Amino acid sequence: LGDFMDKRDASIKEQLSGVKDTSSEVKQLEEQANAVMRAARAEISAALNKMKKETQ
Amino acid sequence: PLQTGLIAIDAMIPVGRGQRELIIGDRQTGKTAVATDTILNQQGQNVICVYVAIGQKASSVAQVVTNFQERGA
Amino acid sequence: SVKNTQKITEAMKLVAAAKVRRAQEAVVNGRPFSETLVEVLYNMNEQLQTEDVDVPLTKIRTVKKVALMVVTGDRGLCGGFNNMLLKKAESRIAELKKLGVDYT
Amino acid sequence: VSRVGSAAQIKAMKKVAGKLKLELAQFAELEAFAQFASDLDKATQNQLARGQRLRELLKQPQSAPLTVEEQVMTIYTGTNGYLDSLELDQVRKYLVELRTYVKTNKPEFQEIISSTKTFTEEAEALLKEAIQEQMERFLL
Amino acid sequence: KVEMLYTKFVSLVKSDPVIHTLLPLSPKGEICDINGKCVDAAEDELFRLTTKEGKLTVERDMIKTETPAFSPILEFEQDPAQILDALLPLYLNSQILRALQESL
Amino acid sequence: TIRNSEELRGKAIEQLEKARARLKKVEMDADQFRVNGYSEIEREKMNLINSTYKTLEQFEN
Amino acid sequence: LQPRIVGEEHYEIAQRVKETLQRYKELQDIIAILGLDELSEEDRLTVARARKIERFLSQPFFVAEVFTGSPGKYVGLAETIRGFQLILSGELDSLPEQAFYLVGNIDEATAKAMNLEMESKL
Amino acid sequence: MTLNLCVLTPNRSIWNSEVKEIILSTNSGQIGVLPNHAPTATAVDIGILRIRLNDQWLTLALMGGFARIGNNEITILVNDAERGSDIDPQEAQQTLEIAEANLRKAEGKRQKIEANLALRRARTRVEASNT
Ligand SMILES: Nc1ncnc2c1ncn2[C@@H]1O[C@H](COP(=O)(O)OP(=O)(O)OP(=O)(O)O)[C@@H](O)[C@H]1O
Repeated sequence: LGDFMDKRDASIKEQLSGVKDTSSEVKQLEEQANAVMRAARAEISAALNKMKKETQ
Repeated sequence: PLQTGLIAIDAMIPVGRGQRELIIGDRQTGKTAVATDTILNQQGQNVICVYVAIGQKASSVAQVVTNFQERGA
Repeated sequence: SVKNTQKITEAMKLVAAAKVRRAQEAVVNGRPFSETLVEVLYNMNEQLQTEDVDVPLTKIRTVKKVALMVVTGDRGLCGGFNNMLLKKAESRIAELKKLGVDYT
Repeated sequence: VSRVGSAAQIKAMKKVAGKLKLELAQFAELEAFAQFASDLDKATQNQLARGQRLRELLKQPQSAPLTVEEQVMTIYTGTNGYLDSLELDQVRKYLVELRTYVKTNKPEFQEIISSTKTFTEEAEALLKEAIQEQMERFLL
Repeated sequence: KVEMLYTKFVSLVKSDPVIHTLLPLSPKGEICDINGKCVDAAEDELFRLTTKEGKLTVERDMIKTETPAFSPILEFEQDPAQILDALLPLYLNSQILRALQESL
Repeated sequence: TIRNSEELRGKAIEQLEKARARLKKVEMDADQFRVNGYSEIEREKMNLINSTYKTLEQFEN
Repeated sequence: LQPRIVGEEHYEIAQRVKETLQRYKELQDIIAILGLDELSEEDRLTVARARKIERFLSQPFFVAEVFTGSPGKYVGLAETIRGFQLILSGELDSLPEQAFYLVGNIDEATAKAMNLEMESKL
Repeated sequence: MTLNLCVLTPNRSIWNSEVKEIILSTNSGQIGVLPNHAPTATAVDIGILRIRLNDQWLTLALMGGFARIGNNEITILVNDAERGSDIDPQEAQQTLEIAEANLRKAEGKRQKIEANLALRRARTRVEASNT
């Protein structure tokens, strides 16, 4: 019965460390979306400045 | 209408066919630029621009003539 | 005349900026006093927060009257400063005359 | 001053620039004595952030006039307020971006503005979609 | 009751007169509100002058330093209630002095 | 504590799958606009050569 | 002095020198007279670089050799552009202020700065 | 080794140096503090301080305060502080007779304090002006 108490709190703390882990992955994934999106716009801007200077 | 190709003028102080618009301002303030913008905005319409430059500098009138010739005016 | 008034107004602006610089040091000339005071006041209450302290400065008189000291300056020309102080003064004495507080 | 200004001005510019003239007079009046009272008032702070931008969009380079559709579009986007969150340093780059975007991508707005000679709401809707597209393309 | 109306250094652009209660004080080394909100969470003290441009502005510059711990066993003389009754007038004088200096 | 931990892990891993979808698809829009803006700027280069050769011919006339 | 007459980056260099000078002009009774209470970091960079530019602008003349002891040098357009491009964008802040005074080109100022540092080790 | 003194006023700091031998009043009695003194908070009332460190004594006049003796630093926080060689002797006697004259109008709770304050204040002016 003490082992089953440990199993109850063990499942619960497993869900708890899992939600901390997925929250870390959540902030990582959202900053990765922002990074790749703003970075793609930065790529396009730098590329257009380069090509327009060259053709000019 | 006869739009001068300016935002402020053609926006809130309009100028029509037959409405005298005195362009009153000091020296080296941008009035000749206003008149040249008005003239260059008539690229397509039936607007036969006439322009007289009383007692203006030779470099000024020659430069504006060059601007007119390059802009297809 | 308008030139002379212009230059003396710039003059009083300069000396006003100077005395404001002085006042920011007159504050730090009393800050360590303040913190050495209030840390004693607060953290030393742990031996006295049990017992009844019973200071007249901390005593609760039955709330009847209020004194309202307004802190005004002595120099003129300052702008809306003194009149804003008087306006908050008379607004508080107007707010206090409906509750029946009989202010001084 | 224009004696006969309203008579020759077309209705598109009227219905898009009456509010601009109002808020421009209002910005010129909020300009002086600006600090002591209206320091963080929401109406005056918004009118300042959209009236500094009013003069920003009211600027121009010499020898580069803008025909009527560009004028109605550039003034509509200033009257609605889709630039208040943008930078004051980057108003005009977004301006030429939206200008050339409607100049290339959208071919219906020019036809509607030329034909109707007024501010037709279908042109307004397609213009609004193009403005939101350029808004996203520049904020991101 | 004795309460106090004085100004502060919020901005050169906005002077705001606040009506602070003085004489009935909470013992915690704090001031309170006229209703007892304890506004001393809004201390924001010890400005200094600095700029970003030509005009000279305020920069109220939130909390900088602090040095409390306590003494573990004081075992003082002088009858504790009377020690704190003797300490309160200096603190009240500190509040009055800071009020007049911030008004100036 | 059982139901709180359960619903909390569930909603947060759901938010993680939504963040995955958002990341991948906004990256898809990025890769779309990359090719599109490249075609656009090189079209602008052809516009540039057309305009400068046109004013060249204008000076020739 | 028009951007689309003489060069946009030239006009930006000139306009930024005018902006830094308009900063220093109004900041004179702010920091240089009374207050001086750490005006800013970005203001201190502008004040230091403004004094650098004010040393840098004046230059030794040809005809003033026998007059007030100044050897003669000649400075071009793009050279002045690059000199103020270096000084405005904050790269040569470490050199002494009088290393820029009474000098011609920017490389000549850097050479004089190294001579004064060889004096500073003396 | 030598205890550190801090005579303080709300505006300025008069004394901040050290001292090896003092005599200071408190509210109930008075305490004398020599080096290596245990932490003892001393509620000093209106009263001068006799102060000695490799010299003959000086009076440092105080007018109501409190002193938190820390470890090797004693924190004397007073509202009015000065030295007895600065407050004038015969003008302190002037203040003494002025206070003892104006005291006899103490016929109220409001005026008992602002006349007994005059009494003890003039007294603690003279006791430093003489010493
Ligand atoms: N919108 C503008 N953008 C950029 N530069 C401008 C603009 N308007 C005028 N300028 C510049 O200002 C200068 C003066 O313009 P303009 O000649 O129109 O004023 P002016 O009063 O007619 O001068 P003046 O009568 O002394 O010849 C011109 O060199 C022009 O290039």
